[PDB]
Amino acid sequence: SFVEMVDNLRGKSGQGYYVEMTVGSPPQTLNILVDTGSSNFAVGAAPHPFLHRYYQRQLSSTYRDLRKGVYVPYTQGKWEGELGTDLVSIPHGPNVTVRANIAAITESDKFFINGSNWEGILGLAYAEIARPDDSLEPFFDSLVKQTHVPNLFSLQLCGASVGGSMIIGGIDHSLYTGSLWYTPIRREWYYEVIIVRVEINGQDLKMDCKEYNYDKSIVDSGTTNLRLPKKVFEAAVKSIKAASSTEKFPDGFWLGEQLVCWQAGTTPWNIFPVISLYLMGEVTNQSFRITILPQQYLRPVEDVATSQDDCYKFAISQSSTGTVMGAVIMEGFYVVFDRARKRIGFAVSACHVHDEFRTAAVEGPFVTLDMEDCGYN
Ligand SMILES: CC(C)c1cccc(CNC[C@@H](O)[C@@H]2C[C@H](C)CCCCCN([C@H](C)c3ccccc3)C(=O)c3cc(cc(-c4ncco4)c3)C(=O)N2)c1
Repeated sequence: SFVEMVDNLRGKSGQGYYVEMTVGSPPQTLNILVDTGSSNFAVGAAPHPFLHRYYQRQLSSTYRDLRKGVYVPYTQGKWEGELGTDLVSIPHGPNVTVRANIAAITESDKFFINGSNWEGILGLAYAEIARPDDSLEPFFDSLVKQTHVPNLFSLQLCGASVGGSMIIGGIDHSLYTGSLWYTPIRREWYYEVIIVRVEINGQDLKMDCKEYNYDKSIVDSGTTNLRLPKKVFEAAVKSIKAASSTEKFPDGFWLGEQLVCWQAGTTPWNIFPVISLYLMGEVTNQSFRITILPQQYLRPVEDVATSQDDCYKFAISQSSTGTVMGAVIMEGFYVVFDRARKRIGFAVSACHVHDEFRTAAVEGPFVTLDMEDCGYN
């Protein structure tokens, strides 16, 4: 019955992927950003310049006040609000209704985005990182406990306005090609994984693989960029610069501060390399790789001029909180968050970006010794 959930995600380019939900009785419709990088379900519940609608607790007969405050600081953006519960449904999801914890956002700082068309956030990660503490049951945990929905979901993010699918409770085989390759969920807090090798245009970065996961590596649909620890970021940028030295870019471009433009249809995709991330596999000494095309880490933007030039932003950036496999990574793939079996699957997405001669890939098996040494402690 998954066909009803295909194409249930929308968004504007670079503004966040959202799914439609209803909260309260009678149902109040809101668009909710899907975020595997956090664990709180929160909705705007008071006027805001960027909000065109919000949750009105007074109009819901099933609203229950929890008489407790809450605040969530993200890497970018934060909000505070009032905790409570209410009935929640997903129109283009399973035909169920669950009583879920809801953070009623009353105040926020650089969280909501003008024109994004979403009014809340669905944190799909685990209770361990929920605010104020791990006793606040996340939405998906409530869903699984109260209904017969199986304990897994899958995400197909289709980049550029944007679209995709969140298959709640299963895998839709029509959404991917080839085989699914699985990596263990190292620990149930973020969707933490272990990267065991990195190659750029087939050239090994030859770093101690712990550097790739310092201090963690997560799969995060709530972040655009591939974010890399300082040491890995510098090595990656050095290698990407060398492959594209044919042309010149301001240094601010490599910091994500400036755009680069080319005459429409003349973007030199061939001079930008592919990046392969090797992930720990399911059997001893076995890994697999996912390969990223430059079309994924060079995001198209709006030409600030009155021209038809193709302009792009560099979407690999430095991190101090470990690797973040954001939308830049996820958009190429069908990603299965198999919570029941504590693993994450990757397969080539049916809505992958096309290069004229190269293709994003998920390939295995590979042999990799001592993969456990790559996890940081
Ligand atoms: C709450 C706890 C558990 C926690 C604390 C710190 C970090 C984390 C890890 N996950 C963070 C996410 O939850 C967290 C979720 C976020 C508020 C959702 C709403 C805004 C989305 C913004 N957006 C756009 C609109 C977008 C577009 C398409 C898809 C996705 C996003 C980004 O691209 C973006 C998001 C975050 C950080 C950066 C960033 N670029 C460099 C440094 O920062 C960029 C962020 O912070 N996104 C969790």
